[PDB]
Amino acid sequence: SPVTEDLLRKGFSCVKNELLPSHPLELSEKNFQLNQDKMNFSTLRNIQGLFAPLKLQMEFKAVQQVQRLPFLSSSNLSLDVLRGNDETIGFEDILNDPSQSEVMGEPHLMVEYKLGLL
Amino acid sequence: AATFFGEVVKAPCRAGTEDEEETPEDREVRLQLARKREVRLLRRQTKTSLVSLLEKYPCSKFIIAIGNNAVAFLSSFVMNSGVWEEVGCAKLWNEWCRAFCVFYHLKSNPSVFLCQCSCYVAEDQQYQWLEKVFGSCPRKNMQITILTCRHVTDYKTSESTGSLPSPFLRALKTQNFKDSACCPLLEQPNIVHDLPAAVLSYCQVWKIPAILYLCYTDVMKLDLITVEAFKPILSTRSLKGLVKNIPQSTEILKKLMTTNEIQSNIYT
Amino acid sequence: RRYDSRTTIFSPEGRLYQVEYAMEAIGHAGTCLGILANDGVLLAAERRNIHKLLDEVFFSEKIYKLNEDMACSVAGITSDANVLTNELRLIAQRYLLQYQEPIPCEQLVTALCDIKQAYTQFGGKRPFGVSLLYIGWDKHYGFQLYQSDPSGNYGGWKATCIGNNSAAAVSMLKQDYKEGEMTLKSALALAIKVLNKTMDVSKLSAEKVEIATLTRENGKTVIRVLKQKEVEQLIKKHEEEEAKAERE
Amino acid sequence: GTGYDLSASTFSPDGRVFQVEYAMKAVENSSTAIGIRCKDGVVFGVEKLVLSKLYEEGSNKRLFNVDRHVGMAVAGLLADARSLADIAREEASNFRSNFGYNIPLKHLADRVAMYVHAYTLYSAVRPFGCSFMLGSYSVNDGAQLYMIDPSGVSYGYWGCAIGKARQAAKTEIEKLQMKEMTCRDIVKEVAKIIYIVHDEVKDKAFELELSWVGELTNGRHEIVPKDIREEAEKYAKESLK
Amino acid sequence: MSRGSSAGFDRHITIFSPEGRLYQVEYAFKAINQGGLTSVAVRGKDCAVIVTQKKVPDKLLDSSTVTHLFKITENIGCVMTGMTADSRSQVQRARYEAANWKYKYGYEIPVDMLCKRIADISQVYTQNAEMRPLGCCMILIGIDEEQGPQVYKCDPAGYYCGFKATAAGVKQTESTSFLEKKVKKKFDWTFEQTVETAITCLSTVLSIDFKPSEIEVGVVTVENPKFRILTEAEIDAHLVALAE
Amino acid sequence: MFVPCGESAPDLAGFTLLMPAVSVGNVGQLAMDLIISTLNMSKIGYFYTDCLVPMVGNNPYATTEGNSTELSINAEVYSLPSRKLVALQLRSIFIKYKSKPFCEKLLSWVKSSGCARVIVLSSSHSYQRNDLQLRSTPFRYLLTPSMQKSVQNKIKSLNWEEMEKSFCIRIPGGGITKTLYDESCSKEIQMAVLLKFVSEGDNIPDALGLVEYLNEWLQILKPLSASRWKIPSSWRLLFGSGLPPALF
Amino acid sequence: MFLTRSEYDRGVNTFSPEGRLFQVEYAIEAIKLGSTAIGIQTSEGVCLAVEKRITSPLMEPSSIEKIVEIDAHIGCAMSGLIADAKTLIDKARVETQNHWFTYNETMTVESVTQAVSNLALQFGEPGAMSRPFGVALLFGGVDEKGPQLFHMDPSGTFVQCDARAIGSASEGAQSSLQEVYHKSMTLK
Amino acid sequence: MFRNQYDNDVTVWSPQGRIHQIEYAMEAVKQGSATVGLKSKTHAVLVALKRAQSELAAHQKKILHVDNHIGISIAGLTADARLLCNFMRQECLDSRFVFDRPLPVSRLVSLIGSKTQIPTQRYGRRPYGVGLLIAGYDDMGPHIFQTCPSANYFDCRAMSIGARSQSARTYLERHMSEFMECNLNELVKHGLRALRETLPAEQDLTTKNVSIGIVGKDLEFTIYDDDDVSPFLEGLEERPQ
Amino acid sequence: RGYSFSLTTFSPSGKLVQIEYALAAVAGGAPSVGIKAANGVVLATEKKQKSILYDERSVHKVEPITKHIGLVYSGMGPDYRVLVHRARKLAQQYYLVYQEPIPTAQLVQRVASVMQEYTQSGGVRPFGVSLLICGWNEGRPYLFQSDPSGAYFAWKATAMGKNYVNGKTFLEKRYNEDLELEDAIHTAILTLKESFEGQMTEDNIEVGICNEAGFRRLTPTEVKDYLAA
Repeated sequence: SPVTEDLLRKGFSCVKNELLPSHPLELSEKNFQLNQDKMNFSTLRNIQGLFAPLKLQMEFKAVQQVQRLPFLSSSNLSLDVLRGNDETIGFEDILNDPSQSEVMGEPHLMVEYKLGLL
Repeated sequence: AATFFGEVVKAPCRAGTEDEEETPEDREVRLQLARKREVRLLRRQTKTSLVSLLEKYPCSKFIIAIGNNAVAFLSSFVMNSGVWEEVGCAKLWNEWCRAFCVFYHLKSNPSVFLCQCSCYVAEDQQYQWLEKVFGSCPRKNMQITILTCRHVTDYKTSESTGSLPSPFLRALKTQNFKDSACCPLLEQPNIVHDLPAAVLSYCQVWKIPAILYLCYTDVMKLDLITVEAFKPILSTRSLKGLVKNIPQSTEILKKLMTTNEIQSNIYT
Repeated sequence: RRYDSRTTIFSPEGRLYQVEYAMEAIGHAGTCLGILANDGVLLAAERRNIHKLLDEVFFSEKIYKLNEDMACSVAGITSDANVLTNELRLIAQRYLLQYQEPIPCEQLVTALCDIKQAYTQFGGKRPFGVSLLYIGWDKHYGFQLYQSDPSGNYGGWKATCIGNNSAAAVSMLKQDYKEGEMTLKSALALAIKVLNKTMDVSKLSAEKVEIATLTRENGKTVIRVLKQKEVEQLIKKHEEEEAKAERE
Repeated sequence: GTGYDLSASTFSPDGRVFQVEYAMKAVENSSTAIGIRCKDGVVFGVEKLVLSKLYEEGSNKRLFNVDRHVGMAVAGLLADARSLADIAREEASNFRSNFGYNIPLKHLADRVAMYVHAYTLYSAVRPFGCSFMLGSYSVNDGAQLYMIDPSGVSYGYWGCAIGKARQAAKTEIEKLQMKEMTCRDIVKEVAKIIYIVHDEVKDKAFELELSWVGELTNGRHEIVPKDIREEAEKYAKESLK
Repeated sequence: MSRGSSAGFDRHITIFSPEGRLYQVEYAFKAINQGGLTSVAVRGKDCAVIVTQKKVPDKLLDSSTVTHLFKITENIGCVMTGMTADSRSQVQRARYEAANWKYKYGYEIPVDMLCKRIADISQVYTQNAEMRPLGCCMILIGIDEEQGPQVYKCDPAGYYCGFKATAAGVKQTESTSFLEKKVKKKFDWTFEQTVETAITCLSTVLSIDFKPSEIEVGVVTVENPKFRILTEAEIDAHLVALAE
Repeated sequence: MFVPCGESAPDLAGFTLLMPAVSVGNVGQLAMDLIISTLNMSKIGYFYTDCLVPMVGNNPYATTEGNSTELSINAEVYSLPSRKLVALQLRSIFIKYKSKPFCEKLLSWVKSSGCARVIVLSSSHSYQRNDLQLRSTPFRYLLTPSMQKSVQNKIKSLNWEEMEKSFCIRIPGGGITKTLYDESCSKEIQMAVLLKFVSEGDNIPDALGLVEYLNEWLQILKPLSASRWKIPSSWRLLFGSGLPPALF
Repeated sequence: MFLTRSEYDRGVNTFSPEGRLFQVEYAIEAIKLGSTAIGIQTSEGVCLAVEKRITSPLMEPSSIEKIVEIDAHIGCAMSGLIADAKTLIDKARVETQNHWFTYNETMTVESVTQAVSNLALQFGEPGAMSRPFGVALLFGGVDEKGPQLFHMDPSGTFVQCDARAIGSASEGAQSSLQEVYHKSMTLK
Repeated sequence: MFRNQYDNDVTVWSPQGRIHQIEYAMEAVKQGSATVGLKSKTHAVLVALKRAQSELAAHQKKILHVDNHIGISIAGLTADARLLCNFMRQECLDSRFVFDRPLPVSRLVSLIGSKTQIPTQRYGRRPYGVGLLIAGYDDMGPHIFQTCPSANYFDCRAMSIGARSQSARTYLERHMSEFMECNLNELVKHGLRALRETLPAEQDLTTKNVSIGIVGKDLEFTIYDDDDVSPFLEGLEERPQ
Repeated sequence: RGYSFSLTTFSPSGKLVQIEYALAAVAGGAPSVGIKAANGVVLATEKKQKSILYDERSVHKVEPITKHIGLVYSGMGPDYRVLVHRARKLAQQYYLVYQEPIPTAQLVQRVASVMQEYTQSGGVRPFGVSLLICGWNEGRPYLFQSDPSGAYFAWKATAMGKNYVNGKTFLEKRYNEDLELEDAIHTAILTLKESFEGQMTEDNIEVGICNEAGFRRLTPTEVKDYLAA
């Protein structure tokens, strides 16, 4: 820890160091929105009841699947006022803005991966 | 239903008004489909075509059995009281079937013409079947008896359908039927359609005697209990002198059921 | 027929009806020329908005500029062209970042046609209504021009005309094109003649047309737009030539 | 207003939500259940419609427990009843897991009511069809009773009745003095009520299930011992002339 | 969702009318009167009295757990009107939003921000084709250290506003007309005057006599910013002092 | 054709017709069943054609045991030789690609019988309503341009609401109403169409409303607390069988 | 009183008033549009024989192969749709080879029929399928218990058989087999 | 006939109020074969019946295996049977691995009901079609728990859910007195006699259409088939009449 | 029409029914007028809060952005606050990078793209709103108008809103360029007067100028002074 049970499409990534975290501010930056949402969900589930996290997360799921196709930039106008970051500009949009992506994948491959078919 | 997220779904219709409203290139496709779906009579004498069945000869009794259970009942009970010969059958191309529609002729007094047709006629071929079997204006002396079986989940009542008793017999008789009924008649909320209804409607509108018999069995696969339940039928003038050997017929019916027809593998 | 509610269903004869209907959307836009000459590659246009309360804007409203040489012209629903032009600029710049050469035509036209078609196979999104017309130069195939399609059927056209009244303009262009020997001035005169032949015959003016060229000189491809006063004398010369028909 | 009664997220020209009202009506065709609070305790009772004698005591019951000092008397669709009981168990478990002591009744009732309301807001899940009672007891707060309607109602009742035979039960319960009584006669009153309102042309077998929590059990929910149940049964049977 | 959106000009939220009106939200507006209530909130110059109505369907139901006057923050109230099953959720949502704001900026919220947040999170439910616009009337109350007392009202559509007096319920029109007539006469007010005006408006709109224990009153004052609910004694005293 | 129940066929000389039309909800069929049950009329003959799906059943008007044992074909007629009223009781769906011959045969029989008036009761889809149809009553009327000079003044006095043109009429869900109207516009046969917007599901109140709306003009009943029209004795098990045991 | 057109065959998960899930029944009905096949189980091995029905003479005879290897001792005869059968065969091969690698022994025919049926059971709601597999297989082989021949239908079962046809005119190939089977005749 | 619009899916309530899909599934489960579920003080016999696709083919499996102390039957759809027995086996194995005691039936059946309750609410899913007759003795005498297409399980003493079985129920209720003190042989004889009523007239129970399975005090759950079932099927009197 | 009821399908002539319906909806709103002059721009509009029960403070229409961009809606009230917040967030996002204020054109393009993004998708309605925005960059005044589908125009004297055809006809014979704000404000007031259904009051006009100082919004007493004059 998985065995094999196309290398040109995905290659040149040794197994050595993905199970070896980089500079300690790695798991607190690669996964930040997920961790903040998890903490808020746990707090609400503990103090307010079991209805609020279920309702809010299923609202997230409902609003998530109306954006443009993955191979184009997503405006994400909605889901933002609902998340609570409506005006909380920070080190997430001014640095390496995804609109000007330096590298871009194939459309069919990206959409079929987003669907999870692969 | 909803093919993808957010798609607007039209409410399914009930009356049947969803149908919409030509150039020569489309003009022929309809006729090809109609000719393929058209019904023709192919009485197996020598690739015959035949004019109607009752035009070439008259008869007094024209009992017709529709459904596999009824065909089994007629082929088990009334076949040994004489010898029968085949006069013809029919060919159909309904999308639900194709299994035969062969008629029978008794070498004795030919007033009896018991029929066996388990094929499922479509919702439009029935009128053509009536046109090609009877005609336009037959005699006013025939008596018609129909035996059919329907699923038990059709009878409507205040009590639970499952809680209802074992399969029973119900009858529907026309106005011109002096003979009495051997079972209670069907209640008002229940109706019957398709070929038995077409036959009964034709008999009623052409002022000839008729009688209908239904069986509300809970199992559609052929068996012994349901076909044995048809016992009280053999006590009327519609079919009285055609029964001559009960126990041997029961034995041959048991042997026929022993053949173990291909059941459904969806269940256990 | 009834088989046109969603853009994922075929027909008994066999056809995608939704994209066929979307093909008619580009039939309600201004005409677009773009005949190809020996030296330059002229590209005319048309400005539908001719109201009296509109202020001028840079680089007209149709002709764009992709990276350094290639331009484009749009047609149809203009609300969906600002996204395509932006993404096409992005793909050109991304290719330049990858390989340090100016992009050829194919690796741009095919790249955009890929997305344009991909929105016609994942039902739940209407296809783009556009008729983008391309233009540019490279060092592998000289000068060439391409014309796109909402479904995606790009072909290396030498002279075409998208938009309304396309049939008559294309036919008369086919009947009056001097293939092989072609000059920039003669190409411009032919474009003016074609524009006068089409349209509602309003005699045109400097407030109804836009012209872009691609003269390549001094080893540095440039794109220039003719001035407002740079076409009035051209129209006057064409009118004089037309009136000089002699006859009797 | 037929036509708009096909999804939860669809109003009506009058303004009502028809799926919710259909769920309201769908709980009526069931058995009946009542619950009364005395001065220092509560008590319930359900007419368990016993099917053929193939079953036995301890069959599908409608007197679940949610904690050491709370319990319900749900009367409706049984699968949704079990799901709601599990949800309430999980809620009380979580509260005790980190906040100490035991959950007050009001908070648990509010949480369960809001959870059961959460389904009628979306076009993905059907609303719950079931009534719901959550009587319990405390040491200092006293004895409290709550009823939760399928959609959103979480009112607090002195004593009510849920199920098919409900109007007659309410009318008969109206004529009581359930503010200065004890837990030794309200049981007999409940038995006489459940036998004064019980149809016999469509119902054949009965088995009363009773449970009380109060000072007699110092804050614990359990079924009544068989002796008291039998005595109440005999008294109620002999009371009918 | 594998059920689709019902076809029709008024059967779903995301379909525009031929003339351009959202019929579903109009049905939502009509849905408040279905329950049947009336609420009046009047602001004077140093008080923000709120009056409402209480109806007991029967006798068995307890009279202490049927209130329609909840508490949002330490010094903000609400007079929620309409379907209870949706106000009971909007109240929790507002409480969570207020707690989050206090955690993120460290002071009590001005009423306008809470109203705007509620309006936005209610409006976001009127675009996705999976939601139902929950029908309520979010009427706020409270005092501010920069502008004094304030009364704000919100609607299921999401359009909020600032009112010097508000009536919400099944008798909105005549109550609003009466308040409009009364406000234009005199400008100054006081706690007793505001309470008497609210009670008189409610009585003249319902055209019925008010029992001493039928109406609850929640107020906030400059001297006592803490949100408090008038007891039975004070309401009875004011009712018997009225018209005497 | 029209097959009489008896040996001979009684002749209808100028009799008002009450034939229904298939549409969504079977509103017309339910209303006309109510009319037949409340007028206490009797059967005089049968209508036989190879267009309706064949179906047979017991007597739908089994008031007592005297007439509770009879057959009932899909199409049958009724009459009342007191005020010139005859009605049809179509109670089956139409076989596909057979509407036109049935309409032609029925119109031919209407012409041959020499009747006075014809009245058609049908319905329409409710969701296909423009904004002008919202804040208005759903009840409406439509008449061919041959009955105006007779009862148009009375209809205007009743203050009814006319159809909306386009320029041809198009009412969705009519099924056969458009066919009857169109093939009557050229045969000089007069009839009135009284439809009502409705949605599928439960429609008994809408049937009652349509019956009352028709009575508002025909004055079939006493001129005008709800026990006016007698509900037929066949409307017991509308929603199938009873509740299965142990489910609740 | 009235006859109404109600359809329940549209929708992969819809129960008809009396059961009998219509979509699976239609999938089973769709098998007959294919090629006939036969298989006889005998004490000294099993035999298969599957027709080909070449469309044109130009088509290479070995291009189409209903018979297909699964392992050194298991063979099966597909019918009906082709691509779905190819997918099933690929999954079966992968599964049996993986099991051989793991437990280091040979397959048992029931232990692979169970696996393939479990895979085919996933019809319903992730590269999950959306329609029943309109195919049919006649697994055959020899194991420790002897020679066995398993039949697997599209829906869910792997009933053991001795001689059972699968293609069109199955009645003619079934009645005659019933009339001729002897359970002790030689392989020749 | 006012049901076409309210039965196409499962998340809609009829105006009367009842999920029609649940009733349709409960009607569907009646397609199969009878299965008696008798029990005693020490042993819980589980006798089933087997159909036949044809004379040439072999019969289906109706008595699966779960663990050393529990064995289920099956009736109805054979598709979801394996999909549910997988969950059975996985839960039993997890309970044996984490703790070190056999998982009691009373929690296993509740877990199965909780799992089967999920699909009846969310869209795009259908209820299961099994008729399980879970049997097994763990610590407090053998139990016989029934499962329905709806997630509403019953406790039981003896019943025969499945195919035509009302006569089987009547016979099982007539003689429901001696099942508390008998040896294994007498209980098996009673089970086979009860099953014989289901089989049509002039038909006997051969060796190839019975699947007697027995679990009791000191013997693990074992399934009997082929000639091994002959010793139990010896006396059986001579004929029902 | 079956081809209607869904914004993802083209009618068999070439159009989008939902987009045209939303355009008609935003046309059926509140009149608004914008005038561009050689010195600056003026935006004038009126509110439906006629009754004295409402308040002058709190809710407000012409919300400024940063210091040089100001807008005004003529559509659905609760359906542009989110758009305004997004516009301000975009302005700040541009301001952190490129340490110099947003030019108008980039903001117009970005807001137009984000508004259009709810057209091409499937299952969400388009925004019912159409807003003008005024800017002042490089010593030049800028005026633009946005459409529900999204297509910016370099308009000069648009009077879009309720009864906008009459406003356009009236404005097509008064504006002549080379004007200061003093005459432009009077012209805008006259355009509003042409269609107001009543007389202008002290609390019915929300004019806001964008001269070379910022985006000052005229005080109510100043509006009274201009209205009297």
